[PDB]
Amino acid sequence: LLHKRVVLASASPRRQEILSNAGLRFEVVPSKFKEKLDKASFATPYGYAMETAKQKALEVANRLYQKDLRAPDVVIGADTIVTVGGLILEKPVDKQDAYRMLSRLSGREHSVFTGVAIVHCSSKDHQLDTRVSEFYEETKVKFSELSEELLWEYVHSGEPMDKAGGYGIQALGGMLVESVHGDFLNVVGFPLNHFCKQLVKLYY
Amino acid sequence: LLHKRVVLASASPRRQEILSNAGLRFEVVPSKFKEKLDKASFATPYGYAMETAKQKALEVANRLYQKDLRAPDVVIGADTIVTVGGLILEKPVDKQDAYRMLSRLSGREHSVFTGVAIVHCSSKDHQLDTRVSEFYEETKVKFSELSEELLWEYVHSGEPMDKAGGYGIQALGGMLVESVHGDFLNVVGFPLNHFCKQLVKLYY
Ligand SMILES: [Cl-]
Ligand SMILES: [Cl-]
Ligand SMILES: [Cl-]
Ligand SMILES: [Cl-]
Ligand SMILES: [Cl-]
Repeated sequence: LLHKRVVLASASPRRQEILSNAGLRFEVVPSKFKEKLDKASFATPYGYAMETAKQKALEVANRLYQKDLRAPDVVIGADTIVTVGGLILEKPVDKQDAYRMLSRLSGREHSVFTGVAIVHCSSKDHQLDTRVSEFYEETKVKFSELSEELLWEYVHSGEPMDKAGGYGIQALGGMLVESVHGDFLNVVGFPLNHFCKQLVKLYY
Repeated sequence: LLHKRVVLASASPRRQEILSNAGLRFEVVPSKFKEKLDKASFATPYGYAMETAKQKALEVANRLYQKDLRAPDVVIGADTIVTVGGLILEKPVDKQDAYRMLSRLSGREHSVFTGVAIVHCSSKDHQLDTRVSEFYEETKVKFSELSEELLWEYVHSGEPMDKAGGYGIQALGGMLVESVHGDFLNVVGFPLNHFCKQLVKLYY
């Protein structure tokens, strides 16, 4: 990825921060794909997460090529979801979502999945040809038992709004999260170590 | 505890980061009790950390009291230690020492213990009277097998010098930490979740 044009198809600042801290230089182009994929159409939660990441990266890759006839070398897509009791939780639409989300997560152990799509692009015969490599990472997170008072003070904090499941593991969410089991950067929004292992296999 | 005077008996920036982000208003008064306790005098590594956290907070309490003869209401002390194969790792003494702790932790799993002492004070009868609550938190951490040029470049960073085991969690772009099993903020240096639950048992 040394001399290649890397595009990250997500406006999530925590994702950019993770990849910026790792040394990766990239362009930020948020995707216009809106995640209305039928969740019931997938066998596993991480299947829905990986396919969503694929579609977000492909929409960005095609929009860019259609705009100025240049194929970006790599487009990276990602989608972070939360599963508790088999149900899929994404980012809240408001607070009545965020509160009921944290209401469901209170006192249980849930799974965080991030599906990642690495899209290699090239242009051939006036068409954008794409090679997609998908992977996911799972991290188990355990919430403490949360009173409806602290549930509400955290709902209100503005924190839950653009986080999967309506919470983070830094800042105010540390009063909610009791333990983390697995890759913690996966919970923030990006599985960095798995992402690195996927690069060396795609090249060596 | 919403109208009291709170003091953090530690100079670690991450420790004040975690509690400031939680909404706690407090003063930072570094303790001048040095972590010189006899390890062989304890049965467990967490007993050592808790007592070390205890004396460090008790030193600040006495120092604040002898200066003003009015007690700070609550003094918080903490001591983070790392154990790998039974050996206790604390803050390193120079760059080659931190280099050594990283290469022993490289590629394998270790334990992170943070003992915390909450010292309730009162100065009503013209004397410092204390009542201390001790607890600890354990998190298992696994490191990647990272290259050596990278570990010494992390050592010449100055980053390992103020941290137990010679590492922060953002070490090497977030690539050093492979996985986490237990409280996440415990690895950063303060078990915030356990700390808030310890406050509710002290008051209600
Ligand atoms: Cl499903
Ligand atoms: Cl896991
Ligand atoms: Cl709690
Ligand atoms: Cl002991
Ligand atoms: Cl011991």
